[PDB]
Amino acid sequence: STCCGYRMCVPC
Repeated sequence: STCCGYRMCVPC
């Protein structure tokens, strides 16, 4: 999944 967060990966 594409992570937009560095501290926490959230699928965009």
